Amino acid sequence: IVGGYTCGANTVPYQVSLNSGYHFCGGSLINSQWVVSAAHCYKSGIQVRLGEDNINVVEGNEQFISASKSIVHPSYNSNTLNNDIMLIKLKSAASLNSRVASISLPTSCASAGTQCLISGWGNTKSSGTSYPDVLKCLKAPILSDSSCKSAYPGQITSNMFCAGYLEGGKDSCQGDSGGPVVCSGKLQGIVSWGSGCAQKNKPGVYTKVCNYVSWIKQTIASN
Ligand SMILES: NCc1cccc(-n2cccc2)c1
Ligand SMILES: [Ca+2]
Repeated sequence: IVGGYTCGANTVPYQVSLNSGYHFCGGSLINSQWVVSAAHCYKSGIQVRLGEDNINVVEGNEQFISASKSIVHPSYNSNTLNNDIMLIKLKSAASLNSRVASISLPTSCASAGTQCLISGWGNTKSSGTSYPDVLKCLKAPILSDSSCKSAYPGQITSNMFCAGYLEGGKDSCQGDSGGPVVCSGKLQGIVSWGSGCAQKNKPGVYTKVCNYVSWIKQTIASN
């Protein structure tokens, strides 16, 4: 997250870190057994880390649970990033508490202008590279479809939305992918892509989670 703030330990209790020897992507806990992330984050051998603040130090609220399976969306295209969503099942259920909690799925799609909280452990600089160890947060609005399309001609599908600031300065970034965009207490987005970070006229692009609720629920119901 570029241009954000330190969230505070365990203030974003549905945020998980995906670890394969190291943090590589975020995710969102949606019930005790399942995490939502980005399909472009798929790999084998994922360990889900819950209850994290400083991802380099054991601080006492973590739960580390290996994935028993990953399910990438049936229509994910890694060239266009259309349908950039996957589900990850935990080998055992998380212990839910005030610091490890699931985020409800939306009932309807959020509108442009709605305020959202975007979070992750990604790079904090537009130019060059500095990772944070503690979780970062950014409040940002959803942008109109028309401005998202004008920002990225030929590349915004009906499964994507933009959020952030056309002026630049404040955006998600590398290492935040797969993490949450929460608006009015529901998961509306997944950190997906953009062109650099925090550049003028290049806001972040997010998977539109409200399009996937019926796939999510029916996949969980049979896996
Ligand atoms: N600024 C949005 C965004 C989201 C997620 C990743 C990236 N990114 C990856 C490499 C460089 C930037 C950007
Ligand atoms: Ca930790």
